[PDB]
Amino acid sequence: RWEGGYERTWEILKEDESGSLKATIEDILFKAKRKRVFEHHGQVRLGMMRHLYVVVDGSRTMEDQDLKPNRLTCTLKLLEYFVEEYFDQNPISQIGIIVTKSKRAEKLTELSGNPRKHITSLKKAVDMTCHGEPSLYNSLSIAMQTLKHMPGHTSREVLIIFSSLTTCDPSNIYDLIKTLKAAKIRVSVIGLSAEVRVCTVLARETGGTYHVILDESHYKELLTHHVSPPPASSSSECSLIRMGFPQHTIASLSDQDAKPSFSMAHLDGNTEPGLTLGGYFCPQCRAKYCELPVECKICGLTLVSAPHLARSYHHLFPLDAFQEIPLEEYNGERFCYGCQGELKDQHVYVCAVCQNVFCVDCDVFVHDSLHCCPGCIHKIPAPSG
Amino acid sequence: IINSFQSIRQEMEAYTPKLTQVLSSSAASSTITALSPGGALMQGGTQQAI
Amino acid sequence: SRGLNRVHLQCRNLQEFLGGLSPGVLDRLYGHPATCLAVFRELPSLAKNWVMRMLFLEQPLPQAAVALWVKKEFSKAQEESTGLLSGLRIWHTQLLPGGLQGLILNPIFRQNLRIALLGGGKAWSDDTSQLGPDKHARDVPSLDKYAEERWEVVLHFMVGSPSAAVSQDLAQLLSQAGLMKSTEPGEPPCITSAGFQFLLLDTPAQLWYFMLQYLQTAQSRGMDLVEILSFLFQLSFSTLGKDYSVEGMSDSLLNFLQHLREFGLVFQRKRKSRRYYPTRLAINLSSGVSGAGGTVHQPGFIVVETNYRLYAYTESELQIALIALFSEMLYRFPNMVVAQVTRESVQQAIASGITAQQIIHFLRTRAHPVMLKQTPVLPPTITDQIRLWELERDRLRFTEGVLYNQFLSQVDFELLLAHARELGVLVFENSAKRLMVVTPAGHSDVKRFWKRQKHSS
Amino acid sequence: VNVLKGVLIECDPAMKQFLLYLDESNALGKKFIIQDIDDTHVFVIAELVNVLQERVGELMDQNAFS
Amino acid sequence: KNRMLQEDPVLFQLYKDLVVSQVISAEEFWANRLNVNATDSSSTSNHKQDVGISAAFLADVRPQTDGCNGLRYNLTSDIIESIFRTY
Amino acid sequence: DELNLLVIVVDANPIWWGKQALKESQFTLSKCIDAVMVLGNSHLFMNRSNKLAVIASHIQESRFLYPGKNGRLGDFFGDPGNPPEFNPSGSKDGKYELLTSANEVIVEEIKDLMTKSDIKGQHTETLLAGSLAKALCYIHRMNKEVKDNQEMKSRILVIKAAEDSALQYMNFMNVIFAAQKQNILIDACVLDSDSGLLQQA
Ligand SMILES: [Zn+2]
Ligand SMILES: [Zn+2]
Ligand SMILES: [Zn+2]
Repeated sequence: RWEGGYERTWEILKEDESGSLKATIEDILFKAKRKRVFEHHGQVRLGMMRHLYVVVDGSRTMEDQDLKPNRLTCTLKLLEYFVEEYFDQNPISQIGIIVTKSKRAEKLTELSGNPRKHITSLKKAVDMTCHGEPSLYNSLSIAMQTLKHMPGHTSREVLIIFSSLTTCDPSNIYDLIKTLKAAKIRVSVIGLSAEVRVCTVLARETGGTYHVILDESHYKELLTHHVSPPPASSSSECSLIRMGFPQHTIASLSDQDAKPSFSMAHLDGNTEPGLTLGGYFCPQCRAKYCELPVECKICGLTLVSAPHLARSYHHLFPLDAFQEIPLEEYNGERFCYGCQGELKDQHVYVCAVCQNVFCVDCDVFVHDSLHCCPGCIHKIPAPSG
Repeated sequence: IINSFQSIRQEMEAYTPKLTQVLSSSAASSTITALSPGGALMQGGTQQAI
Repeated sequence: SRGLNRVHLQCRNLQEFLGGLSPGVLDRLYGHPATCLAVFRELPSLAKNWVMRMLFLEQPLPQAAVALWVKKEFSKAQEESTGLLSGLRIWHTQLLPGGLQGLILNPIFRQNLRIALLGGGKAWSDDTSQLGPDKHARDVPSLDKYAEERWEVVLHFMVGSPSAAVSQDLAQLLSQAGLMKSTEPGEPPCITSAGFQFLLLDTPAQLWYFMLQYLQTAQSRGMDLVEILSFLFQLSFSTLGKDYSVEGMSDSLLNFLQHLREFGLVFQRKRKSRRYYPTRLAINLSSGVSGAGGTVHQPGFIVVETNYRLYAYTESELQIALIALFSEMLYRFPNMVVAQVTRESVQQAIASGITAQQIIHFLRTRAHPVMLKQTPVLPPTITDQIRLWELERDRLRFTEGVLYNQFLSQVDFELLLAHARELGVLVFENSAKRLMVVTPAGHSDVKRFWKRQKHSS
Repeated sequence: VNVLKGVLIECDPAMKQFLLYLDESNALGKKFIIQDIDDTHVFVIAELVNVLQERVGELMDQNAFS
Repeated sequence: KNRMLQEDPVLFQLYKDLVVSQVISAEEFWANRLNVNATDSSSTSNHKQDVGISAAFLADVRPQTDGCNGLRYNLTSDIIESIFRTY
Repeated sequence: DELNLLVIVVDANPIWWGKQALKESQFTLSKCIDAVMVLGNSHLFMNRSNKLAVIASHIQESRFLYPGKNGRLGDFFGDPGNPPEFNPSGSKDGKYELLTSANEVIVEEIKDLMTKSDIKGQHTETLLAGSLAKALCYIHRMNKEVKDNQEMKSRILVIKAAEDSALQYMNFMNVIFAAQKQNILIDACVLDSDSGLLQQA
């Protein structure tokens, strides 16, 4: 019965085209198993200066293995990567690390952009018991009251790491729809290997996007989907003003070494508990402390540092696309317009405008690292006007 | 463009576009000038702890 | 103990030789082919920039400017990069050009180097006989097999071939080398101790060393010539030549060439002539280290999980021979998985001494693509067995002599210990039990001191 | 006031006391061990030291065997 | 307001010199310092195992109702209080 | 181990290099590149493993001066690794024939660059920006050439000789921030004017 039936599952799998060329097409189906969803982007409108809120379910669902030795191990490790790749892409923003554990919510790291503080917090978050049940109501309470004091010229989005369990919290979180719909705060959850309808209704009543974790690769995808600053609901803001351009200071300008250290509890700046020698300078406090391209606590305006953060999204929107042809128009001497090679896996990648020939390793290098076709350069800037 | 078109490729002019030790000494000079800045309060701290 | 310099010696090859000979004899080592030889067998990055000025520096720059080229960071590394470059005798310390010593290179090398930098259609560049591809009569991967099999008929006939080597007088140099030897009846081409070490080596630079020592056995030809020719080999391959090695001939240049097809690295046709051929495998000689390219054959992964030697891959018989010395006694079927012994392979180092790294080297040389997806350190047990054979080897040590008795008074024996220690016949002093070591070599001197001490009563 | 002479062997004390037993189990008269100290250092009449490179390890392995 | 300035010695060290160096008053201390954390910093003692407890603790009130003859009085809610906080 | 690749971006403004000849200089474009050539060879003189990348900035394009783009290297593509079985250029080497293996290919292609004096594209000046990535894709492939115990130490040289052009400021800035991802050093020698923008790079 089953001793045969356990091995009727092997009968077909093991066997293939016999005689010659065996265990060959089994490898071909594995390549045919590949090539999942690429981009499907092309959007406009919103996404600028997010104010994210990490919300972590700490529950007994973590004790199931399912991808890793812990579901936090699946979670927490790639959050650091998600932190770094965020600060890579979006430095104009800041993130609220808030942890739910034992039916409450602990705002673990404040809404800020200092990566080491966030990452070591995750390195502190390693040895978490995740005792108790999830409570989103305490999480939204922090999320309200913090972002309540943020301007309406702020992007208001929440990223919830939920372990798909029972949403164990009172006090009419169904009525928190109209609370937060009016409060123009977006809330995005993704479910860990299952679905919560109420939370699924929550996000579809939000405009925040809900998903379910499939796999570790798939876990990365939706992170990567939420790296990009999304086009949230209309009528948020237009502008955001008193973007402080700073100065770097060399502390060697006119008076050479007239100050042994530029942090002595009286100097304009010197914000954090450490010694400094003068590296930076804000306009409004005239605040000189450790360099930070974010904001301050006395002038209270945004320490904008343009080549970093006014450059990041500044080309992250205006992209175009390529096309693929299997044909052989042999442009070059059977070459690439970029790296100049050939393999011909029938993916001859042609630009939409300048129409230049590329490979996967030239398409990926654009579509992950270069983000534009340089074949448009020499082709845009010469007749540009 | 048409003039030094031919001048590069021959490389007899560009055989000896190197031997100017006249322009080595000055090239050694601002090296050595920037090799030793001096007189700028080396001990700048040491009252900073107080 | 045992010799350990005969394995590597990869900067001293151009130093201990060169500094062991005259400046005028190494002035001969500034042939224009010998220019690339200088820069590469030394590997400092720090002296490798101290050269770079001198093509633009005819002038002797002052010493302090480069003595203070690099500050507080790595002053020793600057100093370690300095006197060795000076120890090449390529520099001249000027006296007082402007008031103080300002160093400078030998210009005749600067003459020789700049032709190998820009310009020059000279004798090695062109105009006399350098090189010549006329029409393809013979191909390189076919000759790569020659560049493999001559190594075999070298390396197998070291161990001993059921086949035979070609008619060489090289064995009478390799028996002379102390790699091989032969007792007088029939002259058996065995291994003494050192070819065994070179069996454990894999680069051609040892061959090169005995080929540098080729003229040393009372031969008087161009040592200047052959080391130019040692570079003149190092030209990749792809050149037949309209007998261009005879148009650029010399005496030893053609005769010792007959040996380079004995050494296999040249390939000579009918009449040992009409062309020349440099072989592809010349890169290994320069590196003189383990090397990722030094993989010979790519069998597979190994492991020694559960220290039980754990591997397969039916290979050639030389690897089978490489473990015929190293694993018999429960050999198995087609996959070469002779089990493990913590005594026999331990006894199989007694005729070698410790093969400590030579385990670890043949750990990464048993099946060669093992470091592709494995852990960086595989065995915490093979290293320990080699350490136990180290302590046993330390116990084994030996020397020669005889004994004397009745030392008597304590303060008088301490004075005699300093007599044998200064001359170098006493390794150490047994002060507490009054025992003294004297080699037979120093017998007359030690006995004369003892008689003098007896007279001084 | 004695030339003496000998071959120095350095080893752990475990074996430095053992060579006394090899002196007592020498087939010839004592030659391997003129005297011993707390310090790991001995002196041998240099005759069979090359044999004692292997005569010791062939012996200690066998004695422990039974 | 006074338990806030005693349980936190760093803010108390801040609160000292406004009395020590006579910078400002306590009336001025609670007038322009806090003003936001009256909802944020006071969001700890009010929630406490999700107050207005309806569907969070009720899952666990029956399994954690008894350890032993005296396994009670843990902390504040320990194992008896939210039973009272519903009926 | 490592391979130690070099990247070199040379300014070749024939407007300015013509202007370099307008002063009747004691340093011309012929005198320029030959230093830069041996500079590229100087890289090679530290190690056989060393690899070079050279691309000037023509008014209409930036062709890979080194390695090549013609039938002398369209079928040759260098000797070490994946050999073409090509005898003559695959024969002579060792510190001096490697350079004349590459000496030819620059002067032949700058000939192809300095035969195109026919600019009518409204002073299409120094096109550094798109010229930059032409390396960066290629070394990405060269990253994918071998990496197995092979750290790619790439190093980017930029040479400036003239003014910058009027190119897209975003497309100026981004690739540096992409090079900020790329973890490769970029070094810059200018000749005539200062570039506050490129010194920010
Ligand atoms: Zn201010
Ligand atoms: Zn491509
Ligand atoms: Zn394009």
